[PDB]
Amino acid sequence: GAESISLLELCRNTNRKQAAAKFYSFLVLKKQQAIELTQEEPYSDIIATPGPRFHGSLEV
Amino acid sequence: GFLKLIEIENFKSYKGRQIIGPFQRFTAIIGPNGSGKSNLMDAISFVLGEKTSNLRVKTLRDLIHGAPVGKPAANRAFVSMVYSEEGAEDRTFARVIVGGSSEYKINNKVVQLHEYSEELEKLGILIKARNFLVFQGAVESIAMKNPKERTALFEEISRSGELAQEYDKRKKEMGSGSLVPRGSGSAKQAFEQIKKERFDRFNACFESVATNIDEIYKALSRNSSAQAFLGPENPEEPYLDGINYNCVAPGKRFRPMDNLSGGEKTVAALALLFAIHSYKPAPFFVLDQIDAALDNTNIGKVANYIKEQSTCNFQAIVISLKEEFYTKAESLIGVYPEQGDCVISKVLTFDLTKYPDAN
Ligand SMILES: Nc1ncnc2c1ncn2[C@@H]1O[C@H](COP(=O)(O)OP(=O)(O)OP(O)(O)=S)[C@@H](O)[C@H]1O
Ligand SMILES: [Mg+2]
Repeated sequence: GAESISLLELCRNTNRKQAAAKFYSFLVLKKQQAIELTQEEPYSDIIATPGPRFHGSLEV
Repeated sequence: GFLKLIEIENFKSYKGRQIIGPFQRFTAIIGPNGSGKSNLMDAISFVLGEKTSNLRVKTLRDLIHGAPVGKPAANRAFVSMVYSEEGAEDRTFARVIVGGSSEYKINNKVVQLHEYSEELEKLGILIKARNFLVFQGAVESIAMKNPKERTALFEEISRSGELAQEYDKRKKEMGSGSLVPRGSGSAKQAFEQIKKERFDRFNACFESVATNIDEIYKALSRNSSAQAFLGPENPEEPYLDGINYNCVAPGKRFRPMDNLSGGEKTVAALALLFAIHSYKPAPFFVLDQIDAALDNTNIGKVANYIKEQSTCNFQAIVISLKEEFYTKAESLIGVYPEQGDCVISKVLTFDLTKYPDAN
């Protein structure tokens, strides 16, 4: 039910492999137009907001 | 030094101006299929003076974003590399597409391609040898190459090949090509002299690489049972024949080469690549999907070699499809597509060092 998702917040208290998978999933979800992505500058937080295509199972 | 970052503007799928990086000592480029990872490989080649023929297009203007559908977004495009060195100001090497021609710049000052390539050569970047770039689907062929093509590489890196033309001329002048070569006095001595110069140039490179490759193939496979041997087919005139390359895979018995697995061929090829580096070090390697045939054991060993080498010796920029490999990088550059008339590529950056590589 959120307006936006912070990648860094999702990855708090995860290990490297889990964090990398969450990052990769953002790339896939953006390719699928399920989300829009913003990153202010290199290595800042990556923020997702709803994209122009519906997506199921987004709570995962 | 090291590649600090790449800046790209309207090059192939990289629409608009984008900063790529900054790179860490070990950075992995990742992303879903067709998002534009290879196009980034080509941008690096491009700014390092690569020929248009090798950049998957037919003419220079086709590298401008939107050309493949007749919608070029600009009459110009560029790729720029910021090269960094401790104790030194940043140096920017840029190649700009203007009109239908390339313009070369160092710190925004126009230079001819000759001076550009000469400056990069002084950093360890050999545009011709290209010993720092391993393209997609090509790591194995480095270990299965023909012996004579391996010699051509050593002639290029060692500069002994610059002597080949004069060598052939003097060889024929002293009697080569006659039924009974009668080599007497002055013409024979002139050939022996160029022969020795060519020998000396070649061996200054080959000896260093041949005597360093065994430890690297060990440290790569991390087993004492592994061995690597580089030997000339013609010891008296190594530049005349092929360079043989044979390995004993770790923990196994000797098997020729071409018999090995894709994975074992990969490690042998990387061994050769890093042994060349020990003689004439390049600042960075760009490795496109070199982990494709590696199992998980060899992925760890290659990644660990890079990490224990990315602090001191060199920087590694890899493109990988395998989380087993790219989760060992310090940071990730993720490539993703934006919807449009043609494929639009953009990137994210993610620092993996914030997270424990454990449980
Ligand atoms: N000048 C250009 N303008 C727009 N798109 C281009 C241009 N040049 C190449 N492309 C596109 O780049 C896309 C593929 O580029 P790549 O870098 O090879 O992607 P990729 O992620 O490496 O795909 P793989 O390796 O097959 S999974 C193609 O769809 C091209 O149409
Ligand atoms: Mg690719």
